[PDB]
Parts: sequence; structure tokens; C-alpha cells
Amino acid sequence: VAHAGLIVFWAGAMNLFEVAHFVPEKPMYEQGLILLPHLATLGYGVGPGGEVIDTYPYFVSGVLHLISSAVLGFGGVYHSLVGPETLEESFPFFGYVWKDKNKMTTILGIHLIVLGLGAWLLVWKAMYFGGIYDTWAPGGGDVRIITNPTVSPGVIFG
Amino acid sequence: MLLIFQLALFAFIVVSFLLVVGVPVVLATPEGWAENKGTVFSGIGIWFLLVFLVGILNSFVV
Amino acid sequence: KLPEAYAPFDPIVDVLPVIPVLFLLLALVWQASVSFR
Amino acid sequence: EWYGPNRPQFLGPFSNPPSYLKGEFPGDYGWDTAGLSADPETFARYRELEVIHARWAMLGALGCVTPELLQRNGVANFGEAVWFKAGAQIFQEGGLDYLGNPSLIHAQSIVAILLTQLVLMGLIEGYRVNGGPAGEGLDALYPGEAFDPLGLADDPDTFAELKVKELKNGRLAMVSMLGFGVQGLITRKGPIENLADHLAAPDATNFWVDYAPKSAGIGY
Amino acid sequence: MLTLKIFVYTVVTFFVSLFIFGFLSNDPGRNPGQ
Amino acid sequence: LVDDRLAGEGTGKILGINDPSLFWAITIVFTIVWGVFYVSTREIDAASDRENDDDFGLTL
Amino acid sequence: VSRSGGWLGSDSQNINLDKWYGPDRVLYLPGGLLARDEINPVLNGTLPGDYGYDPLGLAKDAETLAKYRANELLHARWAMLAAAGAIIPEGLAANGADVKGATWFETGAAMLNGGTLNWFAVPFVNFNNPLPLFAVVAINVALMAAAENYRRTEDGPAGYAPGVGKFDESVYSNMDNLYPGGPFDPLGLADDPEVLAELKVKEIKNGRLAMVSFLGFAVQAAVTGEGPYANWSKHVADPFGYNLLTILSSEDRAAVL
Ligand code: CHL
Ligand code: CLA
Ligand code: CLA
Ligand SMILES: CCCCCCCCCCCCCCCCCC(=O)OC[C@H](CO[C@@H]1O[C@H](CO)[C@H](O)[C@H](O)[C@H]1O)OC(=O)CCCCCCCCCCCCCCCCC
Ligand SMILES: CC1=C(/C=C/C(C)=C/C=C/C(C)=C/C=C/C=C(C)/C=C/C=C(C)/C=C/C2=C(C)CCCC2(C)C)C(C)(C)CCC1
Ligand SMILES: CC/C=C\C/C=C\C/C=C\CCCCCCCC(=O)O
Repeated sequence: VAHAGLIVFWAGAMNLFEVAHFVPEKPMYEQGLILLPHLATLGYGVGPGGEVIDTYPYFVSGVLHLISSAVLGFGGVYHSLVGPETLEESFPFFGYVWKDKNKMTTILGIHLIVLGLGAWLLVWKAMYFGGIYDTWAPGGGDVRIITNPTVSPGVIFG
Repeated sequence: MLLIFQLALFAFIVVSFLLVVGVPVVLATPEGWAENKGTVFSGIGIWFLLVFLVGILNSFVV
Repeated sequence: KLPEAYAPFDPIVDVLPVIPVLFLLLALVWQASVSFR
Repeated sequence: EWYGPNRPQFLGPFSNPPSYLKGEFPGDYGWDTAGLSADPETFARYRELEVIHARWAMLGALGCVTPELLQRNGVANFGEAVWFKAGAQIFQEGGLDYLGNPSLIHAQSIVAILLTQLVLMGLIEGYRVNGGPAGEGLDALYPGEAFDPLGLADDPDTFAELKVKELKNGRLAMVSMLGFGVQGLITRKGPIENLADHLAAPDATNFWVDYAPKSAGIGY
Repeated sequence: MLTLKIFVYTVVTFFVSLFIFGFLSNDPGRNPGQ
Repeated sequence: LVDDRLAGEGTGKILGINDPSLFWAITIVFTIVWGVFYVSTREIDAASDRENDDDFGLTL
Repeated sequence: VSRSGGWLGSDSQNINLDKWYGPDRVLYLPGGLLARDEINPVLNGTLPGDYGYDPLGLAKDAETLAKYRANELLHARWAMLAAAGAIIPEGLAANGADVKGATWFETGAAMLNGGTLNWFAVPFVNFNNPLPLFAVVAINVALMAAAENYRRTEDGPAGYAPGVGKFDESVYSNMDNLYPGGPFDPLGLADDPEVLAELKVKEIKNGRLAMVSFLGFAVQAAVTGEGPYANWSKHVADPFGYNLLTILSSEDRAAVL
């Protein structure tokens, strides 16, 4: 949990650092940014042709990541310092043994469900919540809405 | 309104610094976590209240 | 750039990303203080 | 009556019940001319099958006569009022709206309907044959309790009378449903439309004159 | 040229299947451990 | 043209299979090896003098 | 023979009352943040829904706890009914039905001069209720007053209810002030003590959720100005574009860089 908090902390801090050092007279790739282009491809604060129009969503994302990192770090510090040392007798649902195949498979299934939910959350953005940036859109690249995704087995297997 | 928002943000920063420096010290002392729980709980509550207040006040200064 | 209301706090932002490296160094310092038992 | 040696029979004064039909169960008119119920186990299975078929047939007959009557009277408006064309409304542009207004069901997918029906009906039938939330050791065919909220069958004699009435009504419903199926198959029209056409000209509109001469070598 | 492709495909799939089904045949039990 | 060639480079075929003959070769060889391996699994497992219950395998 | 069973086959009930009653019941804070010794001694895990949550020492003794439990149960049931009847008609009218005064804080104003309140007996027929405002208020006041006077009297007239049957004015004896049962329980779900206890816990939790929901309804109506269904629909359509922070900003914000 502490390591996850560290990851979220880096994400938020780097987003804030990159958004505070951004000038509009130069393109994104000319200023050494690597996290901002990730949010641009999701259709946040960009316009037709690929010109940055707004900056506030990047700030919002960075702030949210930083505060969530604070919460995660507190949780990790608690669970690592004063929490239960071995949670196989007080919390049987969360307890496990490395050699117990059924419990490990159950945990794997739970996290698979979580990852599938994350993928579906990405899918919902391109359909209903404004769409994502499409660089092949007619009349120049722009934030489109994907209405007819390709779910053909031959295309996916290709 | 801008001055109030900046004061709230500074208070949030100082409370966060106090929590960062104090929580490990309280948790890493023998029989210190089991006694000084009220201070940590109040600090966490003040931290959450300050972050919510800053979020609310951001809508007027931006 | 940061919004005009967050301008005074720019120096705080400029030093944030080094904290994970500081965390690794702090782990080493804690091990040293414990005397590498 | 309705039980014992003095019950009415399925042929009238010409009564000759088999040896295994003692008149112990509802709807026992002594009609087994094929000996299909000589084994008591098969007799019990057939009794359960008959009762379940009766109940399903009553529900189906009511559900096949209601929407068409409503649409023909002009009270409501459906995408397809005929009973053998109600399933194709899910393929229409507007979906399937209950009684015509788009604020009631507005069903759009056939896969979702299929999966939900599979899960729900499987669970409730497993409850019926094993026991579930509404009971664990009740009767197989007449459980009662939660399924008899307002007690109508509490006196044992009234229970038997209601059993007989239910079985006879369900048998009439089964015959009506078989007629519905065959008779929309031949005429390609709803039961109410067929009834209206017959009531218009009973001699001209029928089965024999209308379709019988075209039942060998000519189209219908 | 198609015959050469078929022959090479057969050889490659033969060896790869041998590898897979040999490593599936209770390999972590062929050790001198007590 | 002047000559003939397979002409499959840079096409994007599944597993490079431009021919049912290639598909059949792959499938037949894999099935033969799998069938030979299948019948020996009971004997191989019995070499460890243990039953293949839920506690089988190399564990720590 | 039994009147209850599992929903998932044979031997699939597994009712665990030790999670909601007794010394091992779940509290309002995890075991690492609050020891079980800090709980008010009056809250001994006997009433349903007891999470051991009483910060402002409001449970002095058993009598005050019982009175507050009666008030809480009444409020929870009314909150259930209010939340359902305030969220459903508005969605019905927004999806394409003909409902007048769908929004909950406008139905009273709908029948002011000569307006009539259509009633939708879903899904069969939409009625044309012709009762005027004065008749409506008189009938509602009379019925509610009679029912609530019966409740406080702990007695009632003779009638007939399904399950129990035709009852005289004597069935009301030994009837609980909060869980009367009998005529009010026709389906007979309150026959197993374990099932009854878990149903009580479920009821109290759903009631607390409904209370919080209607408080949110009132605050949303005060602030945003439209019905609860409209807020939900607009937020689901645009999560980051329609929320409290977006609504609070009374003017559009200039683009940052
Ligand atoms: C999806 C889960 C599901 C499960 C697990 C069961 C399970 C069961 N059902 Mg149930 N049902 C389920 C869904 C449904 N059932 C029914 C309606 C019935 C009836 C009416 C009966 C059962 C009965 C039974 C029991 C034995 C059935 C059997 O042997 O198959 C037999 C296998 C077949 C494939 C049947 C083939 C159909 C049949 C030969 C005639 C079909 C005729 C044509 C459709 C023509 C009709 C057109 C005319 C009317 C116009 C068994 C416990 C029977 C029972 O044992 O009663 C005591 C019983 O009589 N079920 C419906 C309504 C369509 C369901 C879903 O919608
Ligand atoms: C990553 C997974 C994770 C897991 C498996 C556990 C597991 C456990 N925790 Mg820990 N914990 C975590 C993270 C995690 N924790 C975090 C991030 C925090 C900081 C808030 C804590 C703080 C914490 C406390 C204070 C306590 C425990 C204790 C326990 C036990 C559960 C009993 C309970 O009452 O907790 C419930 C704890 C909650 C925080 C409340 C529920 C909050 C809901 C579930 C969150 C909904 C958010 C949703 C999942 C979205 C998350 C975003 C995601 C994408 C990152 C169990 C051993 C308890 C124990 O008894 O220890 C002795 C206890 O005292 N944990
Ligand atoms: C907290 C209590 C509560 C209150 C005060 C209201 C209040 C109101 N509702 Mg809401 N409602 C509620 C909860 C509540 N509702 C619940 C729980 C639901 C179901 C989820 C609904 C669903 C609903 C609908 C569908 C509609 C309303 C509407 C309205 C209005 C009624 C208009 C009317 O014509 O009614 C006439 C009502 C009746 C004649 C009452 C019939 C009730 C029967 C008689 C039950 C009594 C049972 C008894 C045992 C019967 C035995 C007799 C037997 C022998 C026959 C009014 C503002 C209407 C509207 O237009 O508002 C915008 C409307 O369309 N409500
Ligand atoms: C996926 C299941 C894996 C199960 C276990 C596998 C064990 C493997 C053991 C080792 C085998 C290594 C040698 C393999 C040789 C045969 C393949 C070959 O030469 O193909 C060479 C052929 C070339 O095919 C060419 O195609 C052309 C048209 O496109 C023409 O037709 C040419 O004539 C034709 O030769 O390529 C393929 O068959 C494509 C293989 C695609 C494999 C996708 C795997 C997806 C799942 C895994 C994803 C991760 C993969 C690793 C990524 C990171 C790597 C650092
Ligand atoms: C256990 C352990 C460890 C580890 C640890 C860890 C890993 C931790 C983490 C932790 C964490 C991970 C934490 C975090 C925190 C955070 C915080 C505390 C935050 C804050 C924030 C803020 C305050 C913000 C602000 C702002 C805003 C709001 C807006 C804009 C501006 C600014 C930015 C100013 C070690 C290695 C030592 C070793 C030993 C053991
Ligand atoms: C007995 C019937 C049961 C199962 C058989 C089912 C499906 C068989 C289907 C296909 C077999 C041939 C596969 C050919 C793959 C593509 C080859 C190519 O790309 O040329």
C-alpha cells in the first residue's frame, strides 16, 4: 500500500511540475513533457489540429492524484507500523498461505475483475463522456466520439 | 475572497507538514499509538476539512 | 502555468518530484541508524 | 360427487373406468384408453405434468387474448397485437414498449432478455422442485402457505372442489391454446379476428367451406 | 517454395510442441532433493 | 510479370498461415504430440509415489 | 417442513447473527481505530442496527434508548416511502409519461387553483383523479389522524386482513409498539427468529440510507433548483461537466493558457 501511494504521489507531483512549466508558444513535444500528452490523447484541454486550449483539467488531475497519494501513504504507514503482523487469525477473509492454491486463485480473480472494470472505464470515455482525440478524423485531428467500435473476431485476432 | 483562499491553502500546507512529521513519530513509539489517538484523529479531521474548504473556495478564485 | 490564484505556491511545486528518491535515501538512513542489525 | 365410485365419467352413462382409476385425484373422469398410467410412478409424474401444463395454458390463453382485444377495441396501441407476432417487436426501430408508451419497458436487446429469463426462471423452477425461500417441505403441486395469501382453500372439502375447478378450467385452457396455435397456423390471423369473421357470416366464414376444398392440390 | 514452407512449419511446430509438453510433464520433480 | 512468388511479406496474416496446408500441418503435428503425451501422464505422476490431490506439486 | 430456506440450492442459508448481535458485532470503526471498551455501556448489542455509534452521549439509559429507537424506526419507514415516491414519478414523467407536477417540491403547488393530480397505476392505466384540493386535504387529514390515534392508543377496530383473517378488537393486545406483526404481516415472513432478526437489521439499514437520501434530496432542491432525477441524469450524462463545483461557479471561467 505504501508503494502504491508512492506511485500515485509521483504521478501527481510530476503532473503539477509539468503543468507549471508549460508555455503556449511551443508544442508539447518541444518542452520535455511525458505525462501531459497522455491526458491530451484522452481529449482533455485540446482543440482541432492538436493545439492546447485549456490547462485546468491537468491541474485537477494532479491535485486529485496528490491527495489520493496522501491517503494511500497514511494507510500504508499504518498497516506497516502498528497494524496486525500476520492477518491469518483475526481476518480469515484477507489471510492467505502461499501454498494454498484456492486462495491465491481467488485473489487473482478479484484483481482480474478490477482490471476488467478499469478497461471498461476507459471504453466509456470514448463513447459517452466526450470521446478521445482522433488524429485521423476528417478535416484534421479532433476529439471525436467512437460510435462503431470494431468487435470482429477476425480483426481482433489479426 | 482571494486572500481567504490563499490563507486556507497555507493552513492546509502547514497542517500537512505537521501530519507528515508527526504521524510516524506517534506510531513508532512504544505505547504511544494507544494513548495519543485523539491528536492524530483531530489532525486528520482538520486536514480533510481544510482540503474540502480549499476545493470549495477554488470555484470562486478560478 | 498554474492558475493565477496558485502563483505564490510555485516554488513548492518545483521541488516535489525528488521525494521518492529522498524516500529511498531515508530507508538507507534508517537502516544505518538501526546499525544494520 | 367428483370423487369415489359415483363420480361423473368421461363417456356418460356408458361408464367403464380402469382398475387403477379409483377416483382419488381431481379431474378423474376415468379416461385412460391407452394404459399409459398403469404404473403408479408414471401416473404421479403425469399428474404433475398435467397440472403444470394446465396452469401455464391458462396464463398463456389470457395473455394471448388480452392485448389483441385491447388493440381491436381501440383502447391501446401496440407494435404487434397478434399473439404469434408479439415476439418480433424487439426487432423494430422503437424497441418493445409496454402498451405502447415509451416510458414503461422500452426493451431493446434480445440477448439481455434471454439471459435474464434463463437465470430467473431456472432459479424459480429449482425452488419449485427443491424448495427455497417460500418453503422447504411443502407439497409438490399444492404447496400453499406463501402462495395462498388470502386463504381460499382451508376447509378440506373446499380444497378438493377448488382442485377440480382448477383442473377443468386448465384443461379447457389447454384445448383453447391448441386451437389458437393450429388455427392461427391455418388462417394466419388472430383468434379475435377469426371470431369476428365467423360472427359476421357463420355460414360463409368457417373451416370446411373456406379451406377444406383447397387442402389437396390447391393453395390455401 | 510452398513445399519448403510446409516442411519448415512442420519441423518448427514439432520441436516447439516437444518443448511445451516436456516442460508440462512434471518437470519440477526431477531433482536430487530429499 | 517475369516470374512468380508467394507474395506474403507485410500482409498481416494470422500466424503467417496463407494456406490450409500449413494450418493442417501445424494442427496434425501438435495433436500427435499431445496425444502421445496424454496417455503417459498417469504413469509419470506415479513416479513420485504420491497422489495428484490438491496438495500435489513443488511447494514451499 | 419449513417456511424459509436458502436462495441458492440445498443448504445455502447460513444465517450469521453473531455479526450483528452480541460482543463480536461490527462497530462503526475498524478494530484498529477503536477498542470495544470505548462503546457506551447502554449499547450492548441487543437492538438491531446497533453499530455502537453514540458520540454525544445521548443514550442516558434504557428508556431514552427505547424512545429514540421508536422515533428512528418511524422516521426510517417514512423516509423509505418518501424517497421512493419522490424519485419514481419524476423519472416516469421524464422518460415520456404524462404526469403533472412530477417534481416532488411542486406537486403541492400543482393543485392550487383547479389543477388535478393524475395517478399512474403502472403499467396498466393512467387515472384522472378528480378530487379537489379541499377534499384531498380533508380526507388525508382524517385518515392520518385516525391511524395515528390508533397507533398511540394501542388499540383498533375490527376488520379482516389476509393471513390472520377476520380479527376483532382483541388482536391488538400484546402487539409490539414497533413490530406489531399479525395483521400487518400477511405473508408471514416474520416466523423464524433468525430471519426476523436479519430482516430487522436490513430494514433499519435501508431506513438510515433513505433518511440520508431524503436529506440529500432537500439540499439538492434548495441549491441546484431541479428535481433529484434531473440531477442524476445530468451528472451521469456529464460527470465532470455537471457537479457541485461546476454549479457553484456563477460565471464561465476564462481558459488557462
Ligand atoms: C431455464 C431453466 C428452466 C429449468 C431448469 C426448468 C426445469 C424444469 N421444468 Mg420448466 N424449467 C425452466 C424454464 C421454463 N420452464 C417452463 C415451463 C415448464 C412446463 C410447462 C413444465 C416444466 C417442467 C420442468 C421440469 C422438467 C422439464 C424437462 O424434463 O424438460 C423437457 C425438455 C424439453 C426440451 C421440452 C420440449 C418441448 C415439448 C416437447 C413441447 C413443445 C411444444 C411446442 C412449443 C409447440 C407449442 C405451440 C402451440 C402451443 C401454439 C424441470 C424441473 C415440466 C414438469 O416436470 O412439470 C411437472 C412441465 O410440465 N417447465 C418455461 C415456460 C416456457 C420456462 C422458461 O420460460
Ligand atoms: C489495498 C488494499 C487494502 C487491503 C486489502 C486492506 C486490508 C485490511 N485493512 Mg487496511 N487500509 C488500506 C488498504 C487496504 N487495507 C488503506 C488505503 C487505508 C487508509 C484508509 C487502510 C486503513 C486501515 C485501517 C484504519 C484499518 C485497516 C484494517 C484492515 C483490515 C480490514 C478491516 C476493516 O475494517 O477495514 C476497513 C477500512 C477502510 C479504509 C474503510 C472502507 C473504505 C471502502 C472499502 C473504500 C471504497 C473505495 C474503493 C475501493 C476505491 C479505491 C480506489 C482504488 C482504485 C485505489 C484488513 C486487514 C482494519 C483492521 O482492523 O486492522 C487492525 C483497520 O483498523 N486498514
Ligand atoms: C410518503 C408517502 C407518499 C406520499 C405522501 C406520496 C404522495 C403522492 N404521490 Mg407518491 N408514491 C409513494 C409514496 C408516497 N407518495 C410510493 C411508496 C410509491 C410507489 C413506489 C409512489 C408512487 C406514486 C405514483 C406512481 C404517483 C404518485 C403520485 C403522488 C401523488 C398522489 C396522486 C394520486 O392521485 O394518488 C391517488 C392514490 C390512491 C387512490 C391510493 C391507492 C392505494 C391503495 C388503495 C392501497 C391501500 C391498500 C389497502 C390494503 C387496499 C384494500 C382494499 C381492497 C379490498 C381493494 C401524491 C403527491 C402521483 C403523481 O402524479 O404525483 C406526481 C403518481 O402518479 N406516487
Ligand atoms: C501464445 C501461447 C504461448 C504458449 C507457450 C509458447 C512457448 C514458446 C517456446 C519458444 C518458441 C520460440 C520460437 C518460435 C518460432 C515460431 C514462431 C515464428 O517463427 O513465427 C514466424 C511467423 C512469420 O510468418 C510469416 O508471415 C508472413 C505474413 O505476415 C508470411 O506469410 C511469411 O511467409 C511467414 O513466415 O510469425 C508468426 O507465426 C507470428 C507469431 C505471432 C505470435 C503472437 C503471440 C501472442 C501471445 C504472446 C504475446 C507475447 C509474445 C512475446 C512478446 C515479447 C518478446 C520479447
Ligand atoms: C514503511 C517504511 C518505509 C516506507 C514509507 C513510504 C513509502 C511512505 C510513503 C508515504 C506517502 C506516499 C506519503 C504521501 C504524502 C502526501 C501528502 C502529505 C500530500 C500533500 C499535498 C498537499 C499539501 C497539496 C497541496 C496543494 C494543493 C492542494 C493544490 C496545488 C498546490 C499544492 C501542491 C500546494 C521506508 C521506505 C521509510 C522504510 C521503513 C518502512
Ligand atoms: C464433428 C464436428 C465438430 C467440430 C468441428 C467444428 C469446426 C471445424 C472448423 C474448422 C476446421 C478448419 C479450420 C481452418 C482454419 C483456417 C485455415 C485457413 O486460413 O486457410
